[PDB]
Amino acid sequence: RSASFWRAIFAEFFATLFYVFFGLGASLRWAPGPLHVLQVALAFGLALATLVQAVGHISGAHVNPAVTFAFLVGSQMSLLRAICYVVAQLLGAVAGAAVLYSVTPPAVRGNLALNTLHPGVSVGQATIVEIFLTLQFVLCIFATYDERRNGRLGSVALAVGFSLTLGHLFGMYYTGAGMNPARSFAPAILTRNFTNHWVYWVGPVIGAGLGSLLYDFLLFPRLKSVSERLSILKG
Amino acid sequence: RSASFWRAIFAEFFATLFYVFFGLGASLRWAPGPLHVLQVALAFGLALATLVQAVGHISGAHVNPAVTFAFLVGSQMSLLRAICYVVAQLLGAVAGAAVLYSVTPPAVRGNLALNTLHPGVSVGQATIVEIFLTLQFVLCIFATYDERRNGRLGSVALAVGFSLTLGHLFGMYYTGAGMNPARSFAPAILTRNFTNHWVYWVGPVIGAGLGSLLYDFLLFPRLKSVSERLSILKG
Amino acid sequence: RSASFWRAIFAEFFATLFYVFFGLGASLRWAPGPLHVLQVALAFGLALATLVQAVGHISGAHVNPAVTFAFLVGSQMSLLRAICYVVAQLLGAVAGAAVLYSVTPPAVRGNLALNTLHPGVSVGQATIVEIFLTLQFVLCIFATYDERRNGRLGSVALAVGFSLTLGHLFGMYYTGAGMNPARSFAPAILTRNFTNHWVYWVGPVIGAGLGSLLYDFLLFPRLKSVSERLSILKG
Amino acid sequence: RSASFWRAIFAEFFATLFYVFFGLGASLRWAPGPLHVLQVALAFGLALATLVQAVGHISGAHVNPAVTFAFLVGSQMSLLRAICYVVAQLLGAVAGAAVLYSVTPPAVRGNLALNTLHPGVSVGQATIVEIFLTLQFVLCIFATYDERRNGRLGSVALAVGFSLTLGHLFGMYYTGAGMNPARSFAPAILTRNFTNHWVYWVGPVIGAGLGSLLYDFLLFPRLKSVSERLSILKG
Amino acid sequence: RSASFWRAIFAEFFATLFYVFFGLGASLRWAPGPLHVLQVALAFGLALATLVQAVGHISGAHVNPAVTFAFLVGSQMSLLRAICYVVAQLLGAVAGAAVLYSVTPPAVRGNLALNTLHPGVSVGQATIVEIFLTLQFVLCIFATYDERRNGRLGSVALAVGFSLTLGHLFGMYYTGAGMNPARSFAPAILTRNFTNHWVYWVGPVIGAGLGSLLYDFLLFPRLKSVSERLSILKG
Amino acid sequence: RSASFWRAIFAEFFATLFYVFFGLGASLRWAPGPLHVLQVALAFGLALATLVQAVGHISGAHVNPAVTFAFLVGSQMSLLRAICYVVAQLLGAVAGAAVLYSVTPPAVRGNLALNTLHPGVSVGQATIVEIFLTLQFVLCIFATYDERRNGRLGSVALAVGFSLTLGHLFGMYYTGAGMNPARSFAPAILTRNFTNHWVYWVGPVIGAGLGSLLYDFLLFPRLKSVSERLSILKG
Amino acid sequence: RSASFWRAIFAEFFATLFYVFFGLGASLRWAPGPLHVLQVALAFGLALATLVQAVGHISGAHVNPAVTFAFLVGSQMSLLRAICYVVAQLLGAVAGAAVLYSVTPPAVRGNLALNTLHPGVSVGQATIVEIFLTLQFVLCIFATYDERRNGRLGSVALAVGFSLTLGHLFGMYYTGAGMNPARSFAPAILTRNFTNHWVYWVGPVIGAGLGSLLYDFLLFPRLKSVSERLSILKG
Amino acid sequence: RSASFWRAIFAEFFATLFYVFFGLGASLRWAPGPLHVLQVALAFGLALATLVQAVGHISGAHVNPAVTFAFLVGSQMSLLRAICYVVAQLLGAVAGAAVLYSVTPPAVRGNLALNTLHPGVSVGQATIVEIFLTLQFVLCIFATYDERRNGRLGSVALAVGFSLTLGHLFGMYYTGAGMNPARSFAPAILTRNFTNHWVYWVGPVIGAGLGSLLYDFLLFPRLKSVSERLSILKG
Repeated sequence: RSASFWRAIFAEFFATLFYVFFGLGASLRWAPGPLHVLQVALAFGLALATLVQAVGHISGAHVNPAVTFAFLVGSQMSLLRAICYVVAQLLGAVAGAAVLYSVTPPAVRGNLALNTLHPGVSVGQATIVEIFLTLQFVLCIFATYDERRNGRLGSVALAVGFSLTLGHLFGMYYTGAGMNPARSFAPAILTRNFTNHWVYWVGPVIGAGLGSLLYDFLLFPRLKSVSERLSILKG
Repeated sequence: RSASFWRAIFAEFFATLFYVFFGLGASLRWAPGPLHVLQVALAFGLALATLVQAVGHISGAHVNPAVTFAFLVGSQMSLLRAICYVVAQLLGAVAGAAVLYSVTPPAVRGNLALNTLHPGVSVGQATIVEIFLTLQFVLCIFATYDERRNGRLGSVALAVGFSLTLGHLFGMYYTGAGMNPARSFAPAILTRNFTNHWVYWVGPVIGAGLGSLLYDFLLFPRLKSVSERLSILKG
Repeated sequence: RSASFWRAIFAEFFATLFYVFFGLGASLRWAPGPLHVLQVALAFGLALATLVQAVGHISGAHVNPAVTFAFLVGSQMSLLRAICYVVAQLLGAVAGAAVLYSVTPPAVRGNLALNTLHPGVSVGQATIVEIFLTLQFVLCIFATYDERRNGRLGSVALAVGFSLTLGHLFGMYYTGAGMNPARSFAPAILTRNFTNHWVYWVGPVIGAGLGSLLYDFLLFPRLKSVSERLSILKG
Repeated sequence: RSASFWRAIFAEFFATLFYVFFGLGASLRWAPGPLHVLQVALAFGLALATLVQAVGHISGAHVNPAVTFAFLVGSQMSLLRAICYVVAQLLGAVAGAAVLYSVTPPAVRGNLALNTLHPGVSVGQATIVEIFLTLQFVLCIFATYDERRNGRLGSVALAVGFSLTLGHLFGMYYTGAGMNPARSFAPAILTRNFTNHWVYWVGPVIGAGLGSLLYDFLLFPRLKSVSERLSILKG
Repeated sequence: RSASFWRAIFAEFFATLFYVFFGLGASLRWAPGPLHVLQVALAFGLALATLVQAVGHISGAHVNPAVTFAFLVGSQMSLLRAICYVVAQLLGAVAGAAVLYSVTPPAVRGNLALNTLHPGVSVGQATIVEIFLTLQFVLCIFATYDERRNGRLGSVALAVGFSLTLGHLFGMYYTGAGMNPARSFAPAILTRNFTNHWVYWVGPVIGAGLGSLLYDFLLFPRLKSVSERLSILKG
Repeated sequence: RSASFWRAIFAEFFATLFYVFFGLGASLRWAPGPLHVLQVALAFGLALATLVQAVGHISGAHVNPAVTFAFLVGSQMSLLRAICYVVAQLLGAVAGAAVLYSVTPPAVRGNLALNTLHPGVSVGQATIVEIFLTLQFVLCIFATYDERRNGRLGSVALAVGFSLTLGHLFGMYYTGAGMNPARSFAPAILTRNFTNHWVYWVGPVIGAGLGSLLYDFLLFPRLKSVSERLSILKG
Repeated sequence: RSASFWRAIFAEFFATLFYVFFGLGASLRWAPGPLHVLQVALAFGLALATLVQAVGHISGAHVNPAVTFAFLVGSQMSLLRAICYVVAQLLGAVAGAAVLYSVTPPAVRGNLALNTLHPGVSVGQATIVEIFLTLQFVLCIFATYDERRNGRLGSVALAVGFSLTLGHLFGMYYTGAGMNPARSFAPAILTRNFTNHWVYWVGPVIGAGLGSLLYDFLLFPRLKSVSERLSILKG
Repeated sequence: RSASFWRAIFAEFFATLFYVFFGLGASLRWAPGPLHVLQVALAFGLALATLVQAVGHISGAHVNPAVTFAFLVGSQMSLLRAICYVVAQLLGAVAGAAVLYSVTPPAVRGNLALNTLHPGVSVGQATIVEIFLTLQFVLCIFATYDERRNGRLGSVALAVGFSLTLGHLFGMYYTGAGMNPARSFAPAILTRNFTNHWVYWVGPVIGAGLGSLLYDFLLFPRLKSVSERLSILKG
């Protein structure tokens, strides 16, 4: 029972590793002509849509650092397990960024698709955008998993896939698509470049927390015990 | 039981707010090259597809003003509850349009994607187009929710997502994509500009009403009591 | 019971009318720049994907003339009911083509997206292409509806949507996308132009028949009575 | 019972034949302008998504040679049945490549979309890319079919469709999209051209095997008997 | 002295032959993506700019049938010599169209760039456009050659090159670029297709005549003898 | 001698009429894909380059209202003759705009290419841009005509053509290309729309005057009599 | 006097070296989106236009191997001097191709823009195209230099620039632009690849010879002594 | 005579100011779609082509810092006059960069078109490219002005215009177009950013010096006195 908890860490490590490799790989600058924004955005989404199928089955499939905290603040996971996914995700993000670098040609690779802030957009406007991107994403994942609802949501994994597709397509223009610290983290480190890299952690975390609370405190509450459930933290 | 009815108003307010923010945000003029019509259209659809998952679960997820009336004329909702969603939607539409404005750069924003009538297209042709766009959309949402059918419709929420994708892609060319008063409403007000803005209310409302009746009076009727069901209006 | 059979004819009439209006409308020549082939193809698919949800529930949702015959040759429908859908579809196709014409500007409309044979492609090569396009489409729809399989096919209606997306995207290049007589029929008549218009009827019909037999005589047979089932023709 | 096993070989032959015809047909060089990478990639995916619906129902629907071995190494199939699918797939791949050739015009066809290695990319980098492309694809198909999980995966067939869409979109740039020996095989033979054609067999096979083991030995094991199950090989 | 007159006929035959081969060759349908209108237009211009250098030196370099008449009505050439250039030009146009056909692939060639009238544009609007296109072209060539002006016009041959570039770029949209009967003539005959082909002869001839008179009767007259000069017709 | 002065007015009327017809005609909205800015810009230039050849020979060839004043302030023309060209130009501009309207289809024509101010650009920034555009244009035309310099300027008319090409290409982005009141004037009147239309008169006039003085008072002065030359105003 | 002849060899060596470096450098594969054919074609032309100014002044400026022979067959140069330019050109072509290789990134460079024969085009059709491309080019250069004509040809060097622009733009599609053995030679050798490389030598040489004779034996002969002039060969 | 020397400094100041304003202004990031490389490159060329007409007449028109030194090393100018142009050019470059900044919107402006080194290209490869770009440019300007040659070079100013067009088009890809310190200087200072900014000074200066010597010591020497001419330095 103890070791089984560890496999989930692998699912999260491999899932994120693949997530960063395919999507960040999709960004690679070789589009000067068509607006690859349709492509890159579409790539992150299909990457996430599929990972959810292989990974989520085993355990979670969060992949996104900001999204994991959403579940923790969501009150339904151990504080340690939360920390386990974040480190598995960051390392997973870099493991992927590391390989993508080795495989793509010099002229092809630039900063490995480093989240570049849009000329006109200011730092404050960039944060709010990140706030809303994750809020919708988290709100989508939260409902999708919500057992309470049997209904006919259909491909719950595919549902999440498109939800992310929306965030990136839009996010791509304002803040070079973010809504995920892992995504922003790998390019900066694997290419010694840290600038506004914090707005990316700040918006998604606030967004995730905000988006998480919105589903609970309001939208679709847990008709049981709020104070009692918060015991998961103690194990 | 009384207050619970109010949360649904929030679901509709937040859903529409997000709906207008992401899709209208997608339109922003920065495509002069590729035909963003594929993008913008695709954006409104994924935005709607996802909102249906988070919002619909709690209550409705109509988002579209013309679509809400379809349900009311559809005979299965209180007249007051209908009015509650429309105001929640319009305000939600503006709340989103308001934020999108603050975040996008000056050169980027124009009229915040104001539904501009296509050069050649006349006002009459623009209305019929709006009539058909909503009719198909309403007809799709109506069937999707129709409990009667168990079958294997699959991701009912995703189904609605693509249905709207079709309306906008086509709508984008003739009347700068409409089929939703809320979508048309936010840009006009948040950018003091009212022109043909009525064709947008006129076509979608007629379309919604027409599309709603088509599913009932004909297609797939309610094998119970038509006169008896109309009692929901009285509560 | 007698009149109820007639409503199905309406579902097929409205479904096709909408099918031709949205997809053929999507083709309209105003893309000289991006390769609208991605768009037009994508449009026919979403149009079909959605119609299946509203229409199929009530009855069939074939929409495609060649596809209806597939079911008839498929041995599971009355010969008269088959004829009823074809005429409902052709008229539905024209009803849509008629309205699309009235609404689109002169410069916009050309031949209303008349299936133009590709310069190099010969008449024989154009037929085989049509043969394969419908075969896959019919084979997809046949399995989708096959009750025998409970499984987890998921959104059966959405499944059909993409299947058609494939046919049109490919079909668009060789024979200006066909695989549907109704689609080919409306532009030719609503714009007095008949040329190779037969290859379109010939390939899809052969394809549909061929594709239909493949699923039965081989692939997934009906483990019951082949000779007995053929009694549906007599009613 | 003996002959029934043979029909599965047909499902695999027809499925692959169609798979190569539609996707490879989509690649045909006539895009010099838009970045058909979005198209071609999208085509292979919808082609696979749909085949899974018609073919998988009858038996398997692997289509991909490297993917079939994944199931064999996956320990749950007869060694002979595995060999039966590979030959049915290769022949099916060529049967399709053969027809595509006859139908497309001379100027249109080049090498029938022969997997051309990207200028800068070296042979070693091309292999690793192929390794990761198939690993994710196999891992996706493996989970999708995994009975153990009832859940709400939704359209299991559509899920696989997008998963492949990701591999090709990315694969298209580095190694002209591979992740499938059959896809790489048809163009080389139907156009006497063999170069680096081995990297394609090498990466997908390693990837498939690697991806297969990852799901078992780790991720989601078979809580029964590993040594006992390996008896399927003996029949 | 008699035979020398004949060489001029060759200069005109070869000049036009090359003119139609390069420009019409430039039109060939293989641009679906970028707007080759910039290309095709640019091609006709450089083709004309250069021919003027090799051909004009020997004799004339009119190339354009409508332009030759401009000089004849311009009062400064024998009526027979005028007829000699027209037949040399038409044959030259076809000689070029004939070879272009033999060399370009089947899929490439369509109607050999047959002047296709623009969907919306009516026959009357198409004529006026042709009227203005040639008027400016003729007016440009007339001044360029006008000995009277020594000045510093510079590359008189290059001047004419761009003047034509303007006509075609604009002409390309309304009437698939015309302003030259020879250009319109070759595709129609070398591809049995005659439709509105007369508007092309009608507009350029009227335009040429009109443009010719404008330079004389008004703009820059011949300060000598108008009635006396008209004796060139008699030899 | 008196009537001869009048022909110059015709040269200016026809020149401008053609100038507005070809260039404004080039702008017509049908580019959504490629960046017609290269085209439209290129069109105005070739249009001007050629007019200079036919028109300038007879008299002036200013075409641009702001440019005519440059010559008047340039001290070398009668005040009345200056007024004669401006009215001939404005009427000429409209005469052209009038015909362009009648010939282009409804869907094609919008505002007849009305100088639309760029979203972000403010009114003040739009004026300075106009100031610099005309200054360079005037400075170029001034030198070109400057008899004093024999040298080898080459095609003086072609030189002016490209100079204008630069102004429009750049001008097109900030203020929808202006640098010419006539160009800005025709669309506004022929399509009842006056907005910021003054910035266009203000910048080019200031620019022209400023650019004119720069060549005289500084750059290349008139080594004769400044006070004496100013007598041309008195005739 | 003896050594001075040698400097001309340098002018030809440097001219060609630069010619191949800039134009072939322009081809480099990084355009997948816009149709760089406009670019690449335009590049070879400006490269040639300018070289003619620096190089031609000193001696010749042929640059093109096939073009040099045109002058030799043109009867006006020593047989040895002809051989001197060809070797200076080939070496110059490689010297340039060598440096371009060292400077461009791996992923960027492919075959260094190796003249790739167009899919559909056959070897015979590829030769005729090359025949006509050089004929017009040679005919243009021949007239340009022809002292006999004083006239107002204008920028003789610029005239040649555009003439070549035409050949390459057209040539680019059929035979990946050739009309110059040097251009075809450098990529093949600097990238061990020889295929159809002969059609390139065959067409341009035939074309050059043919084009050369056309200007003499016919067009604009040398009204002096044909047999006497052929003495230049003897010195 | 003393003050007259100063006006030349103004011609150089205004010329460069305009040069940087128009060309750098052309670069502004708003092309993501078409390959503005054709545009930006074309802009710098027309900007230079025209300035040469207004400025060169008065004095020089060098505009390019590296080009001025070419003339100084070219032995035909005072050492002080050389220094006067460089400072007039740098200040002129900034004066232009300063205004361009104030006028373009925030979102539009980025780094004001700061010469960004191409991902793959290394610092050494970037220098050689700069070396060759200026060498050809200087060699072109040198010949153009060379009095010795009367001939028919034509529009000497236009000749220089295209020569630069070539350098920038090519230069744009490798080192974001340089070949001019002034061009590279303005963006770095007006946007506190200095990186590899030296390679730009290093390559153009070496190139200019090298290109200058090539025309003298070899190509077309000065058949007079080399040691005597070097006296200009002393005045």
